[PDB]
Amino acid sequence: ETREEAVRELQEMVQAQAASGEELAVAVAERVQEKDSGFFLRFIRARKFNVGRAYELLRGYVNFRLQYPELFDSLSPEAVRCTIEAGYPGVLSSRDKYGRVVMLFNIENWQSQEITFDEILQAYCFILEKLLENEETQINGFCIIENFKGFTMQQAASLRTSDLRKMVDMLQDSFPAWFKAIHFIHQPWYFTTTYNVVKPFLKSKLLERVFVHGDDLSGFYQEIDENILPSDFGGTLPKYDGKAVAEQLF
Ligand SMILES: CC1=C(/C=C/C(C)=C\C=C/C(C)=C/C=O)C(C)(C)CCC1
Repeated sequence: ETREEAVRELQEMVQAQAASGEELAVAVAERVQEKDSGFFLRFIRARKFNVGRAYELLRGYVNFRLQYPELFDSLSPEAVRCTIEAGYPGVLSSRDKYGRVVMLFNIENWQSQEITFDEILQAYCFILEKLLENEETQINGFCIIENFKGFTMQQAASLRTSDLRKMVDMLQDSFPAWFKAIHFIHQPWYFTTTYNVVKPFLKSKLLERVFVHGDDLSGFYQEIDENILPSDFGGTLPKYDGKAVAEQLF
């Protein structure tokens, strides 16, 4: 069958490229040796069975793990569960009109000293790994809704550029085939500085996927159905509770 052959070919390419000794190629081979066929199919299907292109995606996925080992080295599924239970980030039970998974983040009362930026990116990665087991999601991908209504100057001033860059690379290196859009709502005037800091690190393809809505959600609701969003993201569903998602994943 085509799938098993495609997976085999990808594996062969991984080995062939590693044989050159090129640093990244060698790391890919080492980092995927425990993976099942399902893992390789995510990349293959995301690139319409084009093996070389699937391999290019795989390189970025591994590169992210090489550059940010602190996110992966001592990952504890139990600790990640607690982060998710606390609502960071969230996940909608329904897909949007594009058939995408919708992820959520509400910065209001986020306290970086209780739940770190890194801990939240670990939760993103943990969730995405699970979600990407699903074959429709492997094609449709996901989006992110950021409610910045409660973004304080204190939070703004404390955001580390290195952390913002880590998030950029998560979307641009680890998950570019699947990250489709990010929608910022209710952001304050000083969001402009924060955006300006990240801008130089964004490829043009990624910039095209960033939307900033302020207080006018008319266009936002054309994209994400109001009737599938929690009340704290402008929707008609109950206030987002991380416990439900947590129980579904674990
Ligand atoms: C503008 C913009 C970004 C900004 C993200 C910021 C501003 C905050 C992220 C969330 C935080 C604060 C999470 C805390 O745990 C990205 C997504 C990096 C890249 C695309 C453009």
